[PDB]
Amino acid sequence: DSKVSVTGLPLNKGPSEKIKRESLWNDLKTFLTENMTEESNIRSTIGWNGIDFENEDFCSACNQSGSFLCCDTCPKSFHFLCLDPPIDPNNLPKGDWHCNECKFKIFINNSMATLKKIESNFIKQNNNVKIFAKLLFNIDSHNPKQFQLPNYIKETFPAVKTGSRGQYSDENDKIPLTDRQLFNTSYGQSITKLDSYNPDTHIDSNSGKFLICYKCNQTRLGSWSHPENSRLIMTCDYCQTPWHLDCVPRASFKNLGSKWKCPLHSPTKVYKKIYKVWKKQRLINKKNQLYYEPLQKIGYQNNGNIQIIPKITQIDENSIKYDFFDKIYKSKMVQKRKLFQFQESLIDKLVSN
Amino acid sequence: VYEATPFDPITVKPSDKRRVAYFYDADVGNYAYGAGHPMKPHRIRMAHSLIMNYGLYKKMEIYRAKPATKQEMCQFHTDEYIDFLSRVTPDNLEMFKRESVKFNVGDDCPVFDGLYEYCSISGGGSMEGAARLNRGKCDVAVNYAGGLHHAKKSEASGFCYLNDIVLGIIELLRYHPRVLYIDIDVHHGDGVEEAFYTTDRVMTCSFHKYGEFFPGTGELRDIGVGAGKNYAVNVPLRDGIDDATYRSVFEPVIKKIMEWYQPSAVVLQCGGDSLSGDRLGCFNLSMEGHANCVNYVKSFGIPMMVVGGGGYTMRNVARTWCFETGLLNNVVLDKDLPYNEYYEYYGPDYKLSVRPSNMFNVNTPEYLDKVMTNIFANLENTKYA
Amino acid sequence: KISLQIPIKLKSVLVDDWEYVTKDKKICRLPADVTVEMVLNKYEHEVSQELESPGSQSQLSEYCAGLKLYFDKCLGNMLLYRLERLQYDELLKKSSKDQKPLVPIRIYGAIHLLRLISVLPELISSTTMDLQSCQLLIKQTEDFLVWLLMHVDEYFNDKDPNRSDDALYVNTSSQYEGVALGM
Amino acid sequence: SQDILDLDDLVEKVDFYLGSNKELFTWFKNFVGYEAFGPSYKRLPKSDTFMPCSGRDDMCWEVLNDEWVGHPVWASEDSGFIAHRKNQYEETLFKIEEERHEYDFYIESNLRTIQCLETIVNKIENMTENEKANFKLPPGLGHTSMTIYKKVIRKVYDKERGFEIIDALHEHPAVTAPVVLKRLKQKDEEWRRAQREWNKVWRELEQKVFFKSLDHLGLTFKQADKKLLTTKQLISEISSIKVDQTNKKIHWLTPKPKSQLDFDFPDKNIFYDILCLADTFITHTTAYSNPDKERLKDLLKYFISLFFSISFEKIEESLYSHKQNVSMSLLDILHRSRYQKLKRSNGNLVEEANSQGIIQNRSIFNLFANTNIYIFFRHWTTIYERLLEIKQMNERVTKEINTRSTVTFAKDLDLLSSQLSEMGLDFVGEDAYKQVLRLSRRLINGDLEHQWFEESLRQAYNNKAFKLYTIDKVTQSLVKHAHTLMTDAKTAEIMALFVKDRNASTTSAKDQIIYRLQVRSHMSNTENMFRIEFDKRTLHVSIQYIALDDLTLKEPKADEDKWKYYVTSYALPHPT
Ligand SMILES: [Zn+2]
Ligand SMILES: [Zn+2]
Ligand SMILES: [Zn+2]
Ligand SMILES: [Zn+2]
Ligand SMILES: [Zn+2]
Repeated sequence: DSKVSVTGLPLNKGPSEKIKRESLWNDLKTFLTENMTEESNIRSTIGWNGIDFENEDFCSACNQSGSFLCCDTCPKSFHFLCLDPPIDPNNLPKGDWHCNECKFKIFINNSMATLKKIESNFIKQNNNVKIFAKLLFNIDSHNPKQFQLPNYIKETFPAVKTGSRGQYSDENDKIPLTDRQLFNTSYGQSITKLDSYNPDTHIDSNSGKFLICYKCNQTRLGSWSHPENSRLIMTCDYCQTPWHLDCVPRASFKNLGSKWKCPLHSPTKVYKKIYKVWKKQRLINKKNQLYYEPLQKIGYQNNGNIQIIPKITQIDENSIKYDFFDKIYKSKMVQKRKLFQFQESLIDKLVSN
Repeated sequence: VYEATPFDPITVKPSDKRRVAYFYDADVGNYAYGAGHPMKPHRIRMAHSLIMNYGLYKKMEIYRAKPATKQEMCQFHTDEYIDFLSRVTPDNLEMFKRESVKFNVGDDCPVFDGLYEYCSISGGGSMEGAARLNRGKCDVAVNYAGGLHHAKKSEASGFCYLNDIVLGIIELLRYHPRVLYIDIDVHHGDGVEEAFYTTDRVMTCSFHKYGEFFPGTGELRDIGVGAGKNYAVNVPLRDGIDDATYRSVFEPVIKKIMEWYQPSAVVLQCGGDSLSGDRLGCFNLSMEGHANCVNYVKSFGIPMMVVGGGGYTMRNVARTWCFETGLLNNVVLDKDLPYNEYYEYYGPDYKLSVRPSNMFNVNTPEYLDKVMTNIFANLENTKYA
Repeated sequence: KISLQIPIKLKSVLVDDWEYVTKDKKICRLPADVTVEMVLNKYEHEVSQELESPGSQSQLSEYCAGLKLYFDKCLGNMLLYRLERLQYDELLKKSSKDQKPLVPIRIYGAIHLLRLISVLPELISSTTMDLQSCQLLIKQTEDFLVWLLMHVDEYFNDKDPNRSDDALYVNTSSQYEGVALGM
Repeated sequence: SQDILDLDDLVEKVDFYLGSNKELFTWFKNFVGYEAFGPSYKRLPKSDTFMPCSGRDDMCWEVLNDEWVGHPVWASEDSGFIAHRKNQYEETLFKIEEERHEYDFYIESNLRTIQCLETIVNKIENMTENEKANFKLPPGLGHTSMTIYKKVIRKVYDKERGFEIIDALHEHPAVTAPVVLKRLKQKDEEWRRAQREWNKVWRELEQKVFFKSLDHLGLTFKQADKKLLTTKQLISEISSIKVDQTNKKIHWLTPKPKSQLDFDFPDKNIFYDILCLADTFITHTTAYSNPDKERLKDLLKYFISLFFSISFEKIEESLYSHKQNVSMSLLDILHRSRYQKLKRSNGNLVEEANSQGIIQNRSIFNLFANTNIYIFFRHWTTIYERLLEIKQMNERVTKEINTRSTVTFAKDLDLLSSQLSEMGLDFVGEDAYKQVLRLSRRLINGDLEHQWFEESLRQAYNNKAFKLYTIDKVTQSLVKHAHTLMTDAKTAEIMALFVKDRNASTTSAKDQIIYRLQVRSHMSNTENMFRIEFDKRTLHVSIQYIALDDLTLKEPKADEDKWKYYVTSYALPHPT
């Protein structure tokens, strides 16, 4: 039928001489079946019947790509949920559709006199809300858009940055793998997941010493004439204390989504389960944070927002020592008194018999 | 609790006898996927030929299950999803530009045509297999066409458009109290697990590779919520696992499950991407290392079904399923392949053997010891059924 | 350039909303328990109980009516993230089903009104309003923000909707992301 | 302590700090008196768990699960799903099976529609002309599959014209069925001929790439023996075991860690085979001169005989028998002048500390070595271990090669690879290990290319014997380091002292101390020291890293031996 397929030529054609040159050196029993299969309809449910201006390729309301309805007088394009009202793509507006901007402009006929007249009339009508008259008029004058927080709220917190599409990126996002575009090219097969390689993985790079595991205290390197005695050291992203994938029971190299956090970070959320919520606030930098070293250190409560020194409230080791031992001894006395109330009620009910 | 032990060759149990049933629809293979993407029903024709040429058809009954209707499909899915599937086709895709996004049926896993037909064939196969298992007609049902665990309730991900595993499991659960699903596919069958997360009549056990790997789900802590706590058993492994390692992990976990949970019906998913050399799967199992799992499950002697699954290299999966159907008939097949229409697929040795690679087994005994200890601690709570 | 001084805790609330309605893929459960009608009414009532001068109470009720009308005229146009619009649209459709028009003041919670306030500096910067009126409105909204900072433990508590119920937020399904986010 | 963190949660969070210390943490346990748990599933509000779901009965609400959702975009953190590598040869082996799938698809589909058209024509033929006039075919043509025939027709009939012929056949079968059947038959025959004439090449290109794509650790072994065999990594492994031993010694409950490296040598003949390999290499090698060549051979033979307690006459007779079936003291060797001349010629406490401990009938020997002797012994152990692996697999490999029932039906159609049987590299049913040795020798001398040797070892040893791919480069290395013991004067004198100690059958502790001190006098303080402790009864070798202030011999078990060691090391003017 003459149309080329994956093989390079028509399907009803043998190999060319170039391929066979550069690729060379120089009764059955399933005839049956229509005789043995007999249908099964033993199932329980067998009762069931059964000017030429080019439009923009970004949605001007959220700056993303997709399928968008355009205006006939302005090159702005809008997704079908980013309209007022959001126009259902099943029922498109018959005729030329215009955006809110162009609709306003054509209704005013581009004459500023009619604009000021209608504005004056509108502000006259709703006298009860005279503070908002100007903006209550101006709401119907511009195209819709999605809600992006103003910069003066994203710039109050430094550990909070807007992603590539306007997404929360709270510094716990790992990194894009830039030379993992270089990874699709790669070297050969010593790939990301680090199979069969710990010369420069069980070894601290800048120092030159050994990346020990906090739980076994030995970098198990084995030998590379006996490579079944390695243990896959990975270094955390916050503390940098390296663990074996057998001490932190995880079996993977976290490489794509988040930053790995050792079991040596306290919480960052609790769920006390009796289910009360966080005790660790945000990091309010721009140098507007209140550090307050208290004048009472042994019975403070103050937050779970501690900072340790030799409103975030500073504290010292001995204060925490004393608070912890206070908790322990108060709790011990509480348990003792509970057992004592139990025993006195018991002996009273016993002599009652 | 892990203990490395050598691999004894597979042997047929003398007393364990059973009649099986092999469901095959002569059209399953006719529908190609769009352009050389990993799945193709074609690997169900090839396998069949071997099962015919080995003279195995005299050891069992070969049936043809009549296709599932929308009424039986909807026992898991939602109507809008089924209606969309019923009417879509490469010609009328642009008409459903919203639906294809809501249901994810026109994306990376696109619709060839016969889509509804092939899905109905697989569903009917699985359901009639479960029904014949229920009616006491046989003890094993073999359907290499089903096994689509990846499909969600109102969307298809990873090619499993219709989740016929769940339809068949419900058909089984119309009689049987407890059903045990054993997934030995390299991937995680998130469809089935999600579809039975909060129940105690269905216990899933998925031996899957974990890591930054599809579907990205199936940690060791995914143990089911609500009434289904301690009734989902995930075994996350790493690359290169081999015959002796996989055997020493599978045998004790499965023996404990069958000792405490004590299922009355088993559904074994014998997907072929967990083999060495497969297009996607990153394990290094051998053909006998795979069939050992089926032999061990069969050793228990309870009602059992064998379903297909993945498998993106047709030759290894065909030979594997042939050896599996052979072992299920209590016959260790000769490793020399008889003549079949697809002889020239299995070069250059033209033998039944699949050969593992020297891939480095990365599952250290300490990791598997900790994993199996966690899993036994979890299973301590399923003693009372 | 007109400037507004939001309390820091309300800035933290707005940033946590930015978190939830973005890549945690949450939306606000609607119709929220405490809407903008009820919030602005209670604020106007409590502050009028303190206001002695008649002109002060008149300005209070005037600003409150104006803010309710800006909610009605702004929630749809500029106060919804891209992820949420479908929800709003769905409700809009349901309105056309029951022939009861949609006015957001009675449905949407305080967080979208706080978003409106957050944008209000730029809105007033797009005006031709006189300086004293702009400053009066700014002072009124700042008194409101101080009231809100006192009541931010009755209004803006978090509940982790994955485990109990009825939180200030709820999760979306895969179809919701498919249609709303990536149409 | 501010009642924000539960108690059991505190114990758990502290275990990751003090669980490494059982005493601290058990005292902590005694002193303190001590939903989504799966991180992938969400919960949806119970107002979207209400969907039509046409035919769900009461059971599939009681058993199934609609609340909790999971998706591979939430558990992937919106960006992820890394994949395996799948080297290029496997991609070239996948393209072929995809081609086969395509051709088989079209062949079987054309056949399945041809049979339908054939039965339709057969049924329409025997009817009367009047019945043929109004005979119509319903959608599906009486078949259970509605789409396959439409697909094949639209493939062969120009999809627009495909639809034309489809409706023309539905409305007018008696006139359209025969011509379309003939067209499909012609196309099918052409496709089958093309299929076989292409199917030759599929097998041709599968053979040469099949084994080369089931073992590609054997390309992470031409760079993992040229990068991980350097001296840096060689000392880094042993220093790593040293660091582990030190930082675990801090844990007193950890027993005294053993020696750094342990090697065992049960089979001695492999030494003869390694000596044969070295002989052939230096004979072929043009980098060293003939007198230096003989010096190298003699040093290797004599060092092996002396260290491993093998009689020199036995090694000579073994090398002689090896040379058949293929068709002077060490001090004189270390001294170049002697070699050339001979080759042209043809208190009371200290008294008790020194009297107790003199080992009679010396069975355990020691050697103190700088970097060079250690690297040489490492090369030797690496080669011996690889050859021992092969010689332990030899029996099973021979038995397996003896059962290769070659399909002659494929051999006559030249379907099986005779190329490795053409060059004689095929493993005949004889002994395998000797064939490995012969092939390695042939490669060393230049008789056989590297790739053919590699593929021979790959087809005979399917995936287990890739290690020997560098059996040339390692040998060249070992011999080269032997050349160090002939030119490095300090290492030559260290070897001389080793021979002096080894020929002695009796020694005391002070003898070992003066030995270590005379050896350390030869090296600076910047160089390291390794002690090779050989046990003649078990043929074991224990290599120990030497801390510059550590002891010469292993730490004694008895405090009396400890005091004797202290006093005898104190009696010498050297710092203890
Ligand atoms: Zn948009
Ligand atoms: Zn416009
Ligand atoms: Zn460890
Ligand atoms: Zn860490
Ligand atoms: Zn899979």
